[PDB]
Amino acid sequence: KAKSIDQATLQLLDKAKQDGVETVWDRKADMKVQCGFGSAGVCCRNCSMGPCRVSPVPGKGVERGICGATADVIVSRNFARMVAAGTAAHSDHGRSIALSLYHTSKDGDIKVKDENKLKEVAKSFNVETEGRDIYDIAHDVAKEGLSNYGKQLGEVTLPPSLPEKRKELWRKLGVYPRAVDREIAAVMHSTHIGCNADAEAMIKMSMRCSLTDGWMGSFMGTEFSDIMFGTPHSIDTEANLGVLEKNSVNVVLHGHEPLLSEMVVEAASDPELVELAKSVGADGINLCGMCCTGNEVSMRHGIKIAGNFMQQELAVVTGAVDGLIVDVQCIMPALAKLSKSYHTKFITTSPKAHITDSIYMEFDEENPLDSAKKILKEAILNFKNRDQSKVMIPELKCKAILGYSVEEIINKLDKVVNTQIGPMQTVKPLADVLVSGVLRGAAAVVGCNNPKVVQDSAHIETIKGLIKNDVIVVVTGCAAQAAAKYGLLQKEAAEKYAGPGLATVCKLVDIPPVLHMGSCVDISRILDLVGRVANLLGVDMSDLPVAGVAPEWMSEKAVAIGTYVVTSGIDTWLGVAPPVTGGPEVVDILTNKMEDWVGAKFFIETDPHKAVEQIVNRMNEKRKKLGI
Amino acid sequence: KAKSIDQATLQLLDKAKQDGVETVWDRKADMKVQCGFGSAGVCCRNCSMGPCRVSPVPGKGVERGICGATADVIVSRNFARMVAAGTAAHSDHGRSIALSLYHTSKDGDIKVKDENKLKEVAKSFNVETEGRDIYDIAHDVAKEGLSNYGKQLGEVTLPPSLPEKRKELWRKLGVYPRAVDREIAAVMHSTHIGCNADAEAMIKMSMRCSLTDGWMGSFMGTEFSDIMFGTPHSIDTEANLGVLEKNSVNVVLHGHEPLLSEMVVEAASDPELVELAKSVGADGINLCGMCCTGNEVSMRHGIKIAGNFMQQELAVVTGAVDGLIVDVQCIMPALAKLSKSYHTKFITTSPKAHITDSIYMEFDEENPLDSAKKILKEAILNFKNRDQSKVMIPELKCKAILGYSVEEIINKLDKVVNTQIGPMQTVKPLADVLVSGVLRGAAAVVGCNNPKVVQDSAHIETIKGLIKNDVIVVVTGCAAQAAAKYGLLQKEAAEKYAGPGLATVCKLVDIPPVLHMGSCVDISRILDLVGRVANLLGVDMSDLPVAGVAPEWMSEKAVAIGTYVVTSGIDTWLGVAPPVTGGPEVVDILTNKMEDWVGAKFFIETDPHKAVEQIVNRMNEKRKKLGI
Ligand code: SF4
Ligand code: SF4
Ligand code: SF4
Repeated sequence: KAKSIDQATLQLLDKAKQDGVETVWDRKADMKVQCGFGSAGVCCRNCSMGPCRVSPVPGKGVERGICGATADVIVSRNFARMVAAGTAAHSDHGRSIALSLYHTSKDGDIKVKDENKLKEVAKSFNVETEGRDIYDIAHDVAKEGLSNYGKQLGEVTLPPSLPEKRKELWRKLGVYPRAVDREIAAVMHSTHIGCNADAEAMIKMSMRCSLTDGWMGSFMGTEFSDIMFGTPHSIDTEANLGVLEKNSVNVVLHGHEPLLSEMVVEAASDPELVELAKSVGADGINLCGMCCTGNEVSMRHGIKIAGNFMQQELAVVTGAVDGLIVDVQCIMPALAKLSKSYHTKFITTSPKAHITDSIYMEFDEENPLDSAKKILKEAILNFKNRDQSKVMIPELKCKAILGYSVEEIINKLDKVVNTQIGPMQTVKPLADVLVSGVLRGAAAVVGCNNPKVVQDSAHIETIKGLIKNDVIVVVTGCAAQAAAKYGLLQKEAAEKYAGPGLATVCKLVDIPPVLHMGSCVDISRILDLVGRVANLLGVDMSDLPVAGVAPEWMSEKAVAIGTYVVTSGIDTWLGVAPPVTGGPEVVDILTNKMEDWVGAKFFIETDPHKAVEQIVNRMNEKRKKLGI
Repeated sequence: KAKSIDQATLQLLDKAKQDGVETVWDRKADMKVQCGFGSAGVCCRNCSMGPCRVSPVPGKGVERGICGATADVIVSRNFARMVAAGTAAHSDHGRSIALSLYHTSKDGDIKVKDENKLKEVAKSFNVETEGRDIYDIAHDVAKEGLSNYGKQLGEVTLPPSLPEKRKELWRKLGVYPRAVDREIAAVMHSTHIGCNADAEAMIKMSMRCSLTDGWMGSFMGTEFSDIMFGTPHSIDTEANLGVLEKNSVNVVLHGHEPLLSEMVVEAASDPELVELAKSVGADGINLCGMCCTGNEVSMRHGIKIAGNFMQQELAVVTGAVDGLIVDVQCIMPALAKLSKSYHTKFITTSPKAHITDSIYMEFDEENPLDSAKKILKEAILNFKNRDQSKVMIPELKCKAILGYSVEEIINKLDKVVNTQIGPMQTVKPLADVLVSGVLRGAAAVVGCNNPKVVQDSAHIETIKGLIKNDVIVVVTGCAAQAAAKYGLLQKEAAEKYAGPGLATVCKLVDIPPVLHMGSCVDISRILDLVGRVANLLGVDMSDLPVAGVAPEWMSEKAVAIGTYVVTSGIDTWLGVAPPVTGGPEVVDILTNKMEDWVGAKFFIETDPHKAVEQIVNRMNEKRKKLGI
């Protein structure tokens, strides 16, 4: 089968074959037929009595592990641990952001750039703002956010966009969230040998844990990032590997933590570093981003996006990356080995993400700007080691428009508001187009790449099908970057791919049919948007014609995201089967019984066209339930 | 191979074969040859690009996972997740204890029974005590303990017995602990795909996480349990399955959390329940404990111990267990199936541990005594369903002495203190016998059973070898219960098994050669003891001739325990190989490089006699280093 639908990706794969280096596709081929027990989730290693593998087919073979655990128990515990790991990644990101907020000052490297957003957040956290210094408010807000992570007494703080009905449903179900780290610890405790051996209770614990990601960790990370670095607005950028410059220093920012990439962007305008780039024979400094850190700097500053997850290696294969600076998460360790075949300096910066044989330059949060400057200086000085005979940058780049935060979307919707009617600054125009049926619904396309799927194929096919069916699409993460590379993040795309209702809406509001809402933590924005719509219509989020899709997901973070999206009341389609087919009870809970609990459920569909059809049918069913 | 060295265990295995019921041994046999990849730790399932298996033999076969992770990376992440799971189990136990402390009242079900212990703990937590109400002090202490779990700013609180040198070494190494749930979340975050791919850093993160178990979670759980339920003192009890009564109601308490078992013990003396037991035709109520909850109620009240981990099923096989009340952890789910073959009521009580097809009676912490009375009444009423023709109780039980908390040990040591010299109430006599060489050292024997080892064989052989070599032995958990069943927890055992120096010490102090220090969380007591000795000698804990042994461990909790014991500076022998042989770098870190970091290291030895020899040699070389 084809490795990708992206032509630049294919050219660089040919180059990597010529250079004798191996990619993620080569390692996937080397893995051959993957273990059936692990693929079905019926393998357990939770204690040293094991490893235990039970039959994925009930009634045949070994039925129980040594402790007596059934296939359903093993599957449910494995699924819960995936959710806990994803929640941990997102919560650690949000915790770093909250600590950065706590360390803001007027004359420091980290300031408050959006005071209005900070005051609204302070209102949401019961922090007084009138007649107060802005940094005192910021510190109080950071304290409340940090308490959300580890409070042992009392209730956590949740955003006002979350409907009261959803909160009450969670409380009745027993999944109402506690402090984030406490829920992660609870999930890890209940999967220990000889604890929870009941699939339904295990799934409910995992949902409870995922809620602390969706509504607390990711939400606080996003809102505090907006406070410190600015709320995203409509902004132009370029996407795909063609953004690399042969005649300039190329600095590629990979990872998820935004403070480092923000400081690197600021350092790139330093006169001394620009002069140094000129002195090593380069035209200038060309910052490019990848994955979620690329999404953040692109949403807030228009930094060009070099590529998504499965392109990271190919970025090095060009031979033009002088410095690859990585913080945490979704950083293929093979990059270190790959960097030996080129001049590239592979720089790790976080104590959480040491990588063997990489150059470690710890990013100092006490002096973020100076630390970013020294890291960037190492990248710039590496330009002298460039071998221009090994350089091949495909001439394939695509224009994209992004920056669609909830605030930006509301500002855009204000155009189609009659002044004599109003109100202004609400999601009411979006609610109106959804209720009238001009738009059939809204769908979030999120997730990673996965060698099991032709890279970016499922993302593009799902998005095109949805917008052709007058479903407005919001995108995050690597799916958003696939849309950017393909050319869907363009106003012209409305008349090229969208159906009649969505084309009319795009023309009236002057937006692309596909709205890039940011990184994987920025999925919280999607929740926020949906919540607002629900609160405007006086219904729960499970009554709306909305859906989420993860066509090509790979990470534990994706599992946690899908779990909290379903738990919030939004049906989720998974384009890659999770390792649960071995447990019939777990499959039945996730795809059938979940609808009785939270009004939504998982859909597993590896065919994107069938997924689009199912999404449209489900949205029409919910519309008929709602009367619209 | 023999299944056990215990004769009562063998008789009940014959009965289980005659009854056509499966045991843990039968399921272990059914599992046959366990997966080599999982056994070596070279299998990874951390993302849905996998499952990935790399060769346990370097230089052959597949070398890297799909993301590029090496065998060392996969092994180190798997080990770190085991540590995180064990830390989560212990920390959740301690968190429940702290919450119970927070709800103590003068006229409530949960009171303060050891005010002196509470005042000393309050001193350790910087809580004022002079001229204050005892329950105000208790609530402040509980608040400080709870803050240890989830504080995001500042430093955690550690017991005064921990040497300053050990803390400084931890700070220099980068493993100084943070809040417990924060460290669990950090480990889970760094094992996520594309985060940490460096074995040394991964092992250091796991050590940092395990410290929050050893010195914060388990320590606080133990000390708060002492405050609420009484400090253990020397007390007599009986051990092994013979403690069951044919003519009495048999109520078996299995699990770890002590509040439920304490309330059940209190409810058993209720006049209405005793009258009900008489009216259902029984002579009375016979409470028996298993595993750690049995250890707690036995340490504090002399409740008879029915058996350790791999005996739990056999307790039901007798046909005499009218009620089996379980809370969390090390509860084989197969019990639910097994109790169908008998009249036994298998009662789950904790929302953390639901077991399918068991009778769920949620233990209400708000009204603990009434809830315990209701559960106990269900067990008593089940006596009418006893089938006395199916009853077979082995006439095999053994006298044991336990209750050796640090306070009790100090009280015993006061006997050999010359009044004209002093001081009293210190560990000084123990330090003196260790320094003089009358005792060669002290060894902690802890851990579970494991079907991979003849049950209780390794525990007994290791303990007998150590005490024969004049090494005083402290025991916890299932190892302590194996010693109890065998008969080592007896004063007579001193003249039957101990060497000359240990026999003299036992005669002078009037103690058994093997000291039962309580449950698995009570391993913190061992730490406390060692710390005191170190603080009395002005040395670090790694300079002492001390060791820990886990001859037959199975649980993730055991992994976390061994990790924090080694990190504290105490060499640890493992009688069951952990899944790390696939990663040569991880093996080298755990067994060789750890000594450079923390002055102690792991020893993997499956032969108990060889383990005793190695322990004696290591203790002698540490003595020669210390000059004693
Ligand atoms: S999933 Fe289990 S059975 Fe399959 S290779 Fe991995 S450890 Fe072995
Ligand atoms: S927890 Fe149970 S099923 Fe899992 S490895 Fe241990 S004995 Fe086997
Ligand atoms: S994290 Fe890497 S090694 Fe582990 S399953 Fe995913 S791709 Fe394979």
